[PDB]
Amino acid sequence: GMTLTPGSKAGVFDFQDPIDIRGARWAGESFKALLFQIDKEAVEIARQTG
Amino acid sequence: AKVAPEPEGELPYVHPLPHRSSAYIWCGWWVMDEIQKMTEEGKDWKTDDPDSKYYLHRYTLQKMMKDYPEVDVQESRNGYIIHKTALETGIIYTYP
Repeated sequence: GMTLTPGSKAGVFDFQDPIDIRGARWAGESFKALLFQIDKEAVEIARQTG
Repeated sequence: AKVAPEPEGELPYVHPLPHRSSAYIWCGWWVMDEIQKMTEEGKDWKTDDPDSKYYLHRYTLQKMMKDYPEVDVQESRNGYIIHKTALETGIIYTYP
């Protein structure tokens, strides 16, 4: 839904998928993609539970 | 037209991405430069030069584009994910 990048797998974050990690190279920036995904997920709780 | 002869096993891993019928593999700058060297004298990178010093990553890419219609191969000079028809030509961004 509102937390999904249009080219992702909609339920799993894949560390080998360039859409999921927003084109990050190297582990040093591949992880911050997970960080941003966690942040993106959190706000969706605020939108739904209120 | 022809089939690239099979160079034994140990094929580099290609990640299946059925999310968009795509696939991801990290090749590197040497391959992306070598294939850039390949398509400058009329030559071919899909199947030519079977005794290449870097044939293995070239052979897997060829099968990968057949298995997957929109492959996502990333270099290292800039780390861009050139797509299948973006990989078709062999000229990536610049240079002779």
